Amino acid sequence: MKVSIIGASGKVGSAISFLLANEPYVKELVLISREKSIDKLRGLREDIYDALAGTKRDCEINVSDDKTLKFLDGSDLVIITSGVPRTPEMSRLDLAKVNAKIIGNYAKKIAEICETKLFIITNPVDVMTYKAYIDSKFERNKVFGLGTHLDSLRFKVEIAKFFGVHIDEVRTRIIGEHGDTMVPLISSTSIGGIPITRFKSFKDLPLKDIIENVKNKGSKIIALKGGSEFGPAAAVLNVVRSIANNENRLLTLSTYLDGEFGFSDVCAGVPVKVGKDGVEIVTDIVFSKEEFEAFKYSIETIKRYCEEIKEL
Amino acid sequence: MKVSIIGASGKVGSAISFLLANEPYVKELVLISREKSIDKLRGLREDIYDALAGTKRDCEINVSDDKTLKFLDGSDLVIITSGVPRTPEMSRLDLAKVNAKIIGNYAKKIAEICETKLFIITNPVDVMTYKAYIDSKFERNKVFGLGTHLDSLRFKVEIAKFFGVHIDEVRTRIIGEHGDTMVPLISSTSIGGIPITRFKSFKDLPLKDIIENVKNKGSKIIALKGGSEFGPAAAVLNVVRSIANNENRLLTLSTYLDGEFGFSDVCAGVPVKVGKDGVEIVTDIVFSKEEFEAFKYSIETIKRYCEEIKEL
Amino acid sequence: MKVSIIGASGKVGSAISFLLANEPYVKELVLISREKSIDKLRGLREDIYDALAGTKRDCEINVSDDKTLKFLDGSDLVIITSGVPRTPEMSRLDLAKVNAKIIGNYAKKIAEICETKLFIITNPVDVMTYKAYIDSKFERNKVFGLGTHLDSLRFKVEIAKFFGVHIDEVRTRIIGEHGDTMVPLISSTSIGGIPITRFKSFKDLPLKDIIENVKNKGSKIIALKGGSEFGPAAAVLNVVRSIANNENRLLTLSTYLDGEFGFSDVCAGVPVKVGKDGVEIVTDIVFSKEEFEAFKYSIETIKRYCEEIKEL
Amino acid sequence: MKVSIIGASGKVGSAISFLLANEPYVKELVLISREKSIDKLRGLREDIYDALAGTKRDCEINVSDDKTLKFLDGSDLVIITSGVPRTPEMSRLDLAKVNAKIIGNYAKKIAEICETKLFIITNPVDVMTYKAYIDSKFERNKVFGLGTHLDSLRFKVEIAKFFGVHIDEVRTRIIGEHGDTMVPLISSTSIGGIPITRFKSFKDLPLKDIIENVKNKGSKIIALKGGSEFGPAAAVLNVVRSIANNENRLLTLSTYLDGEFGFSDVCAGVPVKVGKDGVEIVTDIVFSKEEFEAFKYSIETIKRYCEEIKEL
Ligand SMILES: NC(=O)C1=CN([C@@H]2O[C@H](COP(=O)(O)OP(=O)(O)OC[C@H]3O[C@@H](n4cnc5c(N)ncnc54)[C@H](OP(=O)(O)O)[C@@H]3O)[C@@H](O)[C@H]2O)C=CC1
Ligand SMILES: NC(=O)C1=CN([C@@H]2O[C@H](COP(=O)(O)OP(=O)(O)OC[C@H]3O[C@@H](n4cnc5c(N)ncnc54)[C@H](OP(=O)(O)O)[C@@H]3O)[C@@H](O)[C@H]2O)C=CC1
Ligand SMILES: NC(=O)C1=CN([C@@H]2O[C@H](COP(=O)(O)OP(=O)(O)OC[C@H]3O[C@@H](n4cnc5c(N)ncnc54)[C@H](OP(=O)(O)O)[C@@H]3O)[C@@H](O)[C@H]2O)C=CC1
Ligand SMILES: NC(=O)C1=CN([C@@H]2O[C@H](COP(=O)(O)OP(=O)(O)OC[C@H]3O[C@@H](n4cnc5c(N)ncnc54)[C@H](OP(=O)(O)O)[C@@H]3O)[C@@H](O)[C@H]2O)C=CC1
Ligand SMILES: [K+]
Ligand SMILES: [K+]
Ligand SMILES: [K+]
Ligand SMILES: [K+]
Repeated sequence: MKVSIIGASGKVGSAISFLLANEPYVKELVLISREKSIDKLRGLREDIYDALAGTKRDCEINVSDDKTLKFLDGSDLVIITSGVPRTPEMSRLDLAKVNAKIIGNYAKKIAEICETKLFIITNPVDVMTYKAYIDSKFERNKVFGLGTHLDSLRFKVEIAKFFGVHIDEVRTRIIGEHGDTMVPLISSTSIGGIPITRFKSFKDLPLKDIIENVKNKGSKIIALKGGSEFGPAAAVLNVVRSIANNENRLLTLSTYLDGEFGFSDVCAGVPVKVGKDGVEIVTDIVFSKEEFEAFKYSIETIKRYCEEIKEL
Repeated sequence: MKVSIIGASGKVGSAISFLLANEPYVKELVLISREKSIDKLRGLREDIYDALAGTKRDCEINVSDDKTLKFLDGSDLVIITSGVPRTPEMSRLDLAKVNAKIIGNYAKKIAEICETKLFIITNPVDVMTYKAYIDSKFERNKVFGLGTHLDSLRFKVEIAKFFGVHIDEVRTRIIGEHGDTMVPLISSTSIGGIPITRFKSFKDLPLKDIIENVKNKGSKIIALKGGSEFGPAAAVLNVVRSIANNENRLLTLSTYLDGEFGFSDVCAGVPVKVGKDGVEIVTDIVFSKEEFEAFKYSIETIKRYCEEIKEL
Repeated sequence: MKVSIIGASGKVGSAISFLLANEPYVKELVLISREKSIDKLRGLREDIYDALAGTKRDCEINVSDDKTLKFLDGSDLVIITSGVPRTPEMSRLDLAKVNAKIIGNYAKKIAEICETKLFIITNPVDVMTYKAYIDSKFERNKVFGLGTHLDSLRFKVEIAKFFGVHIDEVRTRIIGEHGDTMVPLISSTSIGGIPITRFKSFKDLPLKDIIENVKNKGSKIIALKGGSEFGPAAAVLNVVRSIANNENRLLTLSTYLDGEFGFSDVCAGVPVKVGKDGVEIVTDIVFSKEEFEAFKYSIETIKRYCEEIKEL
Repeated sequence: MKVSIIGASGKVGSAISFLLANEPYVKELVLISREKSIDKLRGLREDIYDALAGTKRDCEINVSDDKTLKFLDGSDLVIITSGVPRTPEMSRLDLAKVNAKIIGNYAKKIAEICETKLFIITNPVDVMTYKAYIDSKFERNKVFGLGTHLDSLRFKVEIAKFFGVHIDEVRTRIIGEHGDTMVPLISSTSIGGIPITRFKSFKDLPLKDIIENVKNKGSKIIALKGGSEFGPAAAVLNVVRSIANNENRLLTLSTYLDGEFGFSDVCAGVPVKVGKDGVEIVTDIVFSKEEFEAFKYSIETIKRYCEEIKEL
């Protein structure tokens, strides 16, 4: 497998670079940054090589700038983490506009070079996935974002720590926006494979507070250590593992909707099977009326931003 | 296994925390920092939990300050990365004196709490291992530093990339000081288990350039990306994997010499077996005339610092 | 960890020996057989060692007869696969009686040597677990059998292959007897973490035929290949993995009931958490009315055999 | 990766099928046998599926007879373990003739269907590799046998157990015939990367006895348990892991010589790099006078048999 990472000079991109280089199937990794940051990438490469010597793994790493995009051609996957730091004097809309310009430029250049799969991490992840889709002119299954996957994993942590179980014993799914209008699917939450509603202690779960913790966790980590790096990198690792061996894992990822669930012209976190050819939306799942109404509200929340940045 | 990490607020300590929390046998992790950095640790913990949800692993993580050292009792291992940033005007001896005070204080406090193993990463690593040994009053096999292990892994990288082979195909051992007096053991360098001196292409290896590259790599990464992160953490992971399952791996780690090789009252990188009870020096290995001379010189170099910081 | 395997001369026992010797935490493995088969075990040991050389793993393997039980003392776990072939003229009760003698003899000898955990594979597995419990006099959480775990995994396979999903995507739980009275828990079946009943395609699943397949799979593999070996060995590996790192995985294993679900004096497959100290029955799960009724019937069926062998 | 196994109904082929199906990169496995043994393969398939459910792995397994060779087309690799048991009345030449007919027939049928790599396990492994190469008309880098690799691994075990070290700490290389004329490369024997001749304890190594044990291990395992299973399967696994991720591991495998080391028209165990495109002989290695004389003798020994079976 061949993976390029645009934004490897940041903390998230660097953690992703390290984790993916360590995967046995990742034979070639391409780190891409602005010209001024090339040296950072050169440091990262060396660091990662040292790390591989310790983990008994191997990889060949190339470095290029974000204009020529050399070595990008032929990539099975391009992960984009490039994004501006949102200053306190900015709105969600300001961040959306600026990062939309960045993501659209990169998507157009990538589409000019080759056909590949785009994995968007830049926030607002749903809106940036939408921008990447429209500007790349790729097939919609080839463009997806981390979206609510991270949220699901954080929710998992909460559940696992409240019930005092191994974190991997918990599975959960969150659909909709990677934001305050996210819709956790309690019906799709389980421990040891058993639905969480089948537990008598389920009544003791402070679900409302837990969901608020999930919605706030990104801001919390920003305030405490300056932002997440390992969490999102490992979520990306999980998705990439599904892609590399064509596992078709049922996850929640942001992708473009062309009629599914009665919605169109919007990117949102939905149930998807992730495999070598990208993302297939799973419509075979049945939602409760409450969950579907919250999902509708979330999609309509995303669409305002998408409309605002579509043609930038 | 229970591991405490004093200095997890730094980049090396953070990466070590992430990697070790991911190990299935590390069930308890204690992150320790100065009081003002507690919030950083609180971010790290959350981040790591998120990452574990992505890697299908699990851990219980606690946070404490570097004065109370709460939760440290019971640790099978204590890794110390705490250290002062070396300013441009500081010599190695100035750094040694400052960090020797820090390391000795931590060692005294830990020895007051319990008996455990100490894994010193703070530089100059040989001298800090010495200080930890003498201040802790622990058994010598219980006190060791990364030493020349990281140098050996970096040498592995250089060789593998020169000959174009998988990094894990190369094995090499470097003994002596983690510094300019390090002694590469070409007699114990191999590719595919084959001594490197049995390859006709060995004559083509620019050995002097490669060794200089290894000696200067820390500074190079400092200048390129701000300092090493993943390399050191993965080297620590390799050592800890040998410890957890009592593999008695033959590595080069810094530890106190009490007669081996005709030296005493010094810490230096030597071939050791790494197991659940610590490091055991391997004196059964035979060095070339030249390699033993170089190792003697390096030992003297290290002792000149150890004598200056012993009683601080 | 230290594991003894009584019955390693058979195919299931040999596969279990190979898989467990490869686990990094399994540092000592004791192979035990009747005297006449000691040579077989010797061969097995050599074979396994060669295999470890290929897998880059390690283990120390000892051999001993089933009378001295040398090297067994100190074992964290003892797995028993010794059993007689069921001939066409044998009733299920005839098999239970003949194998109860074997299991009870071994259990009494083991309890005379030391206290340990007993993992019973010999069929009829529920009845043999009961016999092991009464003859060892061990605490009930220390004695368990594979029970409906294998059936569970087989059910998983069926579902996955019908829906064309990765096998690890499916989770299911089967309780009751390891036999025709087993009770599949559709309320605890899921694909990608989503309850299977929330898929619109669930109506297409031929559940009755699949359950008959699971019930008959043992005999089918007997008729095709001469008996299962890899399936049960891997199921045992899954259980041991939960034990070794105290994961408390929620599985279905057979263990003695002392009041749970309104039953006592019987061993049956039930939800359990699997840890370093054995199995803890989980009563916090709520089955459907029909499922609990069928579970009651199955426990009665099992108890009828347990009463016949309690005094044998 | 797609792998076919001709001979999966035997014990070595069944163990290989289990191990390879468990590998994440092996998405499709084809089991091939004589028509009469097809049911056995069906059994094997079900068994392996059950095992995958326990290991959290996945695979698509197909079954076919050895005449139509259905599903074989498109295989990246075809492993041949088909061979008749050596009865006490047959000499090595008799066995070679019979198995040469089997191997040549299979090689021609495979080449008739598609181009692929052939991995020969059938004994005499060097002679059967020679026969497969000549009858398939494939490029020589695409045809290789396990050869002395297994021997090397067995030697590893011996060395490790003598020095009381973890098995993975030892590396060794044996070249020449998979038989009594094998040539151990003591220079290429190491512990922790340290050449074995640089240990003072090397004087105590009963080297000749260990070599005789290695030469006789196959017969010993046959006499004790009826033949090797897991050892050869794991050796195959190691090679296949090199192939699948193009690691180009430096191993000793049997392959056709066309001038390397001064020999031609023979298959023998030689140092090779094993990758996605097959084996590349490493002529860069230099042997001592004694090593080369032993290797030349072994080559002549093999050539006799090869000439006897070339036209069968
Ligand atoms: N989906 C999710 O759950 C998550 C989303 N994110 C998002 O990912 C992005 C990256 O986060 P993080 O790695 O922590 O951020 P950093 O600030 O550490 O890194 C930012 C990256 O973006 C690049 N960049 C910044 N401005 C520009 C620009 N104008 N043009 C091109 N490249 C630019 C930087 O390059 P340079 O070095 O030259 O400045 C660097 O590669 C953010 O938008 C963040 O919100 C992060 C975490 C989780
Ligand atoms: N042995 C080897 O091969 C290697 C050695 N190292 C050494 O590891 C150490 C850590 O490096 P790195 O993580 O990059 O450094 P960082 O600056 O990123 O982190 C330094 C750490 O030390 C703490 N610290 C700083 N000043 C003091 C002080 N006065 N008393 C106590 N603790 C203090 C910091 O706490 P706070 O956040 O509160 O400031 C933080 O936890 C250094 O000594 C470095 O040279 C690194 C790599 C390889
Ligand atoms: N729980 C489950 O889902 C499964 C249960 N099983 C059960 O596991 C057991 C082993 O199966 P399998 O490995 O295929 O059987 P094998 O016939 O291959 O091996 C039988 C084992 O039992 C020993 N044994 C046989 N007779 C006696 C006796 N009279 N006294 C003592 N030991 C004896 C054999 O020793 P020796 O070599 O000396 O004959 C050998 O170790 C059976 O009871 C089987 O039904 C198996 C698979 C699945
Ligand atoms: N290179 C090495 O280091 C090693 C080599 N080997 C070799 O591997 C081979 C297999 O050994 P093992 O698995 O233990 O043997 P088994 O007897 O267990 O299996 C034999 C296999 O060969 C098939 N077979 C036998 N006779 C014929 C025939 N006339 N035509 C076609 N297929 C036939 C069998 O098919 P069926 O079921 O229809 O009879 C079955 O698939 C042997 O040649 C053995 O010497 C083994 C171990 C190590
Ligand atoms: K890699
Ligand atoms: K852990
Ligand atoms: K082991
Ligand atoms: K597979």
